[PDB]
Amino acid sequence: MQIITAEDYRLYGGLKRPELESGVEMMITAANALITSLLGMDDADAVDQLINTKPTRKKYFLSSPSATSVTKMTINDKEIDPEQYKLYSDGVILLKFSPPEGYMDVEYTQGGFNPIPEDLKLAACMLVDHWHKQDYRQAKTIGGETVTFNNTKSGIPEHIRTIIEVYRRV
Amino acid sequence: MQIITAEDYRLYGGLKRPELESGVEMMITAANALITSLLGMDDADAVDQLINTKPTRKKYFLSSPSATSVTKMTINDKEIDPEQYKLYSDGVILLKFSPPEGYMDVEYTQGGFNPIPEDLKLAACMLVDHWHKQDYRQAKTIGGETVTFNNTKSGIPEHIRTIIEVYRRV
Amino acid sequence: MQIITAEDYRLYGGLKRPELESGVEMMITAANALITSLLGMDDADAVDQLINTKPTRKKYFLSSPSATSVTKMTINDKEIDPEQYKLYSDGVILLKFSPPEGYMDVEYTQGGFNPIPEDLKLAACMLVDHWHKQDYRQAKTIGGETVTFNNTKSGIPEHIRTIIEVYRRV
Amino acid sequence: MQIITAEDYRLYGGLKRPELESGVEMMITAANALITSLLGMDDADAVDQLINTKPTRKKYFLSSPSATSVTKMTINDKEIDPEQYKLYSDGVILLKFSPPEGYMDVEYTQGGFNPIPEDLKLAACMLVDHWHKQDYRQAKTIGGETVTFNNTKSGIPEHIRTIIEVYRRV
Amino acid sequence: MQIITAEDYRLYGGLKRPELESGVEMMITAANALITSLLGMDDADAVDQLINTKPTRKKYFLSSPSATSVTKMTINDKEIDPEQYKLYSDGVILLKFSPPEGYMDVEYTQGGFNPIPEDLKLAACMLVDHWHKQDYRQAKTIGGETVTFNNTKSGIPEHIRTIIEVYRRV
Amino acid sequence: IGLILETDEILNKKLRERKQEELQLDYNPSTGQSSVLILDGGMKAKPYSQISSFKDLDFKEDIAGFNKSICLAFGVPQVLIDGGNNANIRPNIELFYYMTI
Repeated sequence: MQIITAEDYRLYGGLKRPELESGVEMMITAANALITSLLGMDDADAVDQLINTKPTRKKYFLSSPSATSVTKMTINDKEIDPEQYKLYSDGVILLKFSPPEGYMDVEYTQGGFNPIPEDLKLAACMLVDHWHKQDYRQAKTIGGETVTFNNTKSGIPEHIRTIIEVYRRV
Repeated sequence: MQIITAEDYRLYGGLKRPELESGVEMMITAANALITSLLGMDDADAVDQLINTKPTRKKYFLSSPSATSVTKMTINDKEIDPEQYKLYSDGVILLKFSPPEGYMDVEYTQGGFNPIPEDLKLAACMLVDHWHKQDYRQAKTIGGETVTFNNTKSGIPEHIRTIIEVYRRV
Repeated sequence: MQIITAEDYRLYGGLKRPELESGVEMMITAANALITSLLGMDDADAVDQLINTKPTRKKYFLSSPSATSVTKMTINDKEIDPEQYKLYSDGVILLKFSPPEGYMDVEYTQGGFNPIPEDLKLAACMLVDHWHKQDYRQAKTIGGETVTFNNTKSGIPEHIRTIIEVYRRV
Repeated sequence: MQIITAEDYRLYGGLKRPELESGVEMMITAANALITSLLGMDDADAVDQLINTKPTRKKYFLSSPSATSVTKMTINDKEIDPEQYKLYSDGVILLKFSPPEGYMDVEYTQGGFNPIPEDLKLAACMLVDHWHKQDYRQAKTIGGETVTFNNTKSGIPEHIRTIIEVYRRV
Repeated sequence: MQIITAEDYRLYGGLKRPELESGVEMMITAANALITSLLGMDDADAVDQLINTKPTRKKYFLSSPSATSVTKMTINDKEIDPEQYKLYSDGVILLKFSPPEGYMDVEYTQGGFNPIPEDLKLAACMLVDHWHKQDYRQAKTIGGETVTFNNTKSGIPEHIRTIIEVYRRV
Repeated sequence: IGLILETDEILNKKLRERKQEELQLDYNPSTGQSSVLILDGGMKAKPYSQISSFKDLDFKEDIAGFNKSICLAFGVPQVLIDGGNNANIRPNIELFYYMTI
């Protein structure tokens, strides 16, 4: 998963140095991974999940709502066929039969966002700036000017966290 | 969804530089998406929804009150016809028959605002300014002047949040 | 709904520049819409409302107390006639018969204020000034002078909110 | 386990002194071990675990979810064979038979992360800087400049702790 | 309702400019309406009121204690005659017969204060000054002098509110 | 609900779910042995209460009333629905026969 790369940050910052320093490029590479992970996504392509099932229940929720297609499902290692269920958006499967009690094992491909939204791309740029300028402080007074920094929350600067929470899964 | 574009911000700011920097144009593109999302709208055209239904109940609420026309509805994969219901504003459907118990599946087109209200257009401009001037701080004292910033709420500056909440769905 | 236009603000401010900047004119256009909406009015002309009704109850309250005339009413899609009810101020309808149980559907024209009161017109001017001077701050000290701003409430400056609440519906 | 070595820190810092001082190299060697340990991993290759088991229960959780293969399992020193169980991701074993009551003893190889994620690599660099600059203080005012440090949590600087917690096991 | 007009303010202030600015004259026009409304009076001449009535009860209170004469009263649209009741000060009607249960509908003329008391006239002048000098602040320090303003209550400056409450109806 | 645990940190969702399933299977006496719980890093246990309880559904007399109404509309004594003692039972048959039928 890449939310930004060097050209995206270069556009945002307006940088005209011919190249980034290794600092910025490492911080970009870490920022991609961290924002990937705080959303609760992961970068796997095919996912395997094991679900407890009961005959009283026939809606089941897949572990990642971007799941795009189920590719095997089986109960007690008895396989069942694509006519016996329906797959709806946000990774909801509806069984058309009441299942035997026990464990269900399912394989699916999880896809992702497409295209990456511009607000995530901005929030990533602001995080890279946050580490790069070392703005993890409460105040500074170099020379005469002086600033006081945000009341950070979960250690994430508050002005970033709103954009994460607008997408933070679960 | 576009609440503003470059000309709207140019009018608000009174800018006479011949062009925006890539900073401002990216911030505009992110601001459209964020305000789109904090209202709880989405930019899909056709929506599919699955509703639990019971014979005791015959008012049902669509997931997005700007829904403009139902285009299919079915119960237990038994289709039913437009004489058997009535569709009212804010996405309220009233059934003219007491339904069989179980799942209802419905397709509808969700429309949106038209025209975009001027208060949202302003709030978007103020958000773009907020990121652009980097006013996510508690104070600054460059030179002699000095300012103290709003007591932000949900990390959204307080003077913006009123306009969102006047429209924030649910 | 227009509470103010450019001439009203020009009188209040005493402006003698030959024209407003696009900033002020956009802020006026947003201010009309926001104050329209915080009062809980809306700018629709004809309104349709669906009410749950019971034979024990024969006073019913219309959704907008400026409602000026009912133009259709029907119960269970059985129409009823203007002798069978009376319509009183603040949108109160009194039925002269005990209704069949179920849903009532009614159309009415909602009118509004006339003439717009001078206190709303002032409050709108003060809001336009509030955004225009950017007085959404806690303090400023440019040069030697210094000011501290109101303890704003619901994010609306406190000296404005009293005039809204004197009219805020419900 | 090595999350960083001297070249990784040299890239992050942009150092052009020909060598690190023994201070930095010791701090790197300690930082590897500490971040290894705060995640709750350990650097053992083969692990032995003893589990209480009951016939009512047939899912069992291995002590380290990166476990890659079970290599012996036995109950009451009666050995059982790889057809009698299934091993799923995150170190979940599912027994295909209801076990005799008592103690289960199992050997497995625990693997680890691969490749080490860039966010951990960054957090390690920031920790090395934290000790090296001696930023375990609340404030400093050398000369005219002045800074106030983070509100550290569990004694770990707050801007580091988010990246740990995104991976902190259990 | 006019508590003050331009000549009253001119006497209070001692103004010798030949005319008021439009600011002061608008503020006077708003001040009349606001003080009219905070007292809970209104400027209607004839008022219509609907009262729930029971045979156990024969004192009834009119909605505005300045009511000067009842001009129709009727029960269940059965009219009743001025011998059948007595009307006392503060808008108290005493029935000389125990009424049928149900709704009473009454028309009356509400009068007002006469003459307007001098304390209201003063409080209005102080409110006009309050808006005109923009004393809705907590402190100012222009030049060397400095002032701290009242601990306002309900957003009304405390030194005004006593005079309102001495008359605030209900 | 059996327990509520709470943090201001953000936690890796997959590991959090695994941890929930470990706690659930371990603590129940039927499944598992462990009973003490040690929380670290600042996870807080939140006290809660059952905000609406089955105890307040004391329907029992109301439905009994409705049964009596039905039983009364035909006019059959309750002793014939229960069976009682001899002194109850033998006269009640004559009551039912002579008055109703």
